[PDB]
Amino acid sequence: ERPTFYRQELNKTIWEVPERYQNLSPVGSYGSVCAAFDTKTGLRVAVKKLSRPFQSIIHAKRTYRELRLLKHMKHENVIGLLDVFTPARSLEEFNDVYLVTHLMGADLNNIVKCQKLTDDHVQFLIYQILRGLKYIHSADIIHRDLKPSNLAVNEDCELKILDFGLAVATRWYRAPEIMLNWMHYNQTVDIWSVGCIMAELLTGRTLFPGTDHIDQLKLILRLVGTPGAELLKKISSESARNYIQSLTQMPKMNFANVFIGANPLAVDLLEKMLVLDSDKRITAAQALAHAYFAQYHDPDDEPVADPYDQSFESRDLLIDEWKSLTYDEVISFVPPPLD
Ligand SMILES: Nc1ccc2c(NC3CC3)nc(-c3ccccc3)nc2c1
Ligand SMILES: O=C1C[C@@H](c2ccc(O)cc2)Oc2cc(O)cc(O)c21
Repeated sequence: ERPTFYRQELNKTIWEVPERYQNLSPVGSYGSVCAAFDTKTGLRVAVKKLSRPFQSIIHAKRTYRELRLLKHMKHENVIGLLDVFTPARSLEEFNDVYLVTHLMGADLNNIVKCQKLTDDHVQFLIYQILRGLKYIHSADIIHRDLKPSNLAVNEDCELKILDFGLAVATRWYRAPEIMLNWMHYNQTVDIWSVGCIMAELLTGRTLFPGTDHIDQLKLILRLVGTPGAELLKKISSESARNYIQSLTQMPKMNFANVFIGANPLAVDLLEKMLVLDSDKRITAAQALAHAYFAQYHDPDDEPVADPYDQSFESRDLLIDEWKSLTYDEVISFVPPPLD
């Protein structure tokens, strides 16, 4: 049943992987990642060894979540699972988890930080992000942590959304309703991140380089304008309401003055993505229909996900229960077909 494993000390940490995976070679660091050759498919792959996956209730739930998410993602613009394995023979000695995914050249950070991109490159890159977001959103998953280092791009300019990238602060791409600590935000927090990402591709500069959460807000409202009465009446917290309307009434900027000389269609999408009011923000699906993607948009080739059960998220279990649920998911893994 079980293939032949082999051991080695790879820098900081030890690895025991099946003989199928050769030429392990460190690439960085939640857990650490190696590059490898997969003799079975001929692919270069990344093997990820989780750091102490079952050391607390938090880790154990996180390990389980991650594994369920990856097993479920089957889509061109979303990282998926090639293989998952443990060197453990039984539940009793189950203590280490390894995940295998496609290896990609660089992240989006690595392309913008060194250059600009032309308008046709942003189109295709953002198009692919919105296409993967459409699929993730359709399973009632929200990403929450979209930023350049979470977008992997190969030398063909093909893009995949990663669940956790390699270690530019997270807050620079966070929606204002999450800065303010709103408990009830929706899927379009992710649209907000995309708007920030696109903006950064188009101009080469972080749109909102806040030093902290207050600075961040200050920088956001300075482009988008302080909230009107229609938004203000939907804010449940007295203090947030006070902070907001305690501030100087900044007017909304014309985006065409901030993004001078960019495609006027790109400026239009951005207007629709960077709305302070979350209820009005364009969705991923709608954004795919926007004129700016005219040369790529195909409604018969932008699929949605199967139903994803996340009832587990509300459960409070013992470390050994999460551990055993995670073992079941390893055991039942069906490899995706070659081709
Ligand atoms: N329908 C909505 C739309 C936007 C909202 C928003 N956005 C903040 C301007 C960024 N913030 C909040 C909120 C409520 C209580 C505490 C902290 C934040 N609610 C919103 C409800
Ligand atoms: O190729 C990958 C896969 C990714 C990853 C591997 C395993 C996993 O479970 C989640 C993500 O690590 C990366 C990190 C990067 O900066 C750039 C990359 O191209 C990659």
